[PDB]
Amino acid sequence: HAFKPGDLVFAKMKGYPHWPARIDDIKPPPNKYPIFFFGTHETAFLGPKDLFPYDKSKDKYGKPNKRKGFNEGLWEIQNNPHASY
Repeated sequence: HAFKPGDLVFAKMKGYPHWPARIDDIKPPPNKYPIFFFGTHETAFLGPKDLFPYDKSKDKYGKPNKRKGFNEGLWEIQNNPHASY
């Protein structure tokens, strides 16, 4: 299926590691989605090339690291992904 509000992902941006995030509701640029980043609580627009479904990718990307907000972000995605941070 296509990405929908509430889908959980690792979202990739230049110079950050694959980051726990979710697809929010709202207008983005075409073919792009509003991404909410767990832990930092920042938003950005990203296309599906940069969006890795959480469940399939967690073994690979769901590891602690020292980037700021990151480990807090792993707790949110796993324990309360739909809350209103």
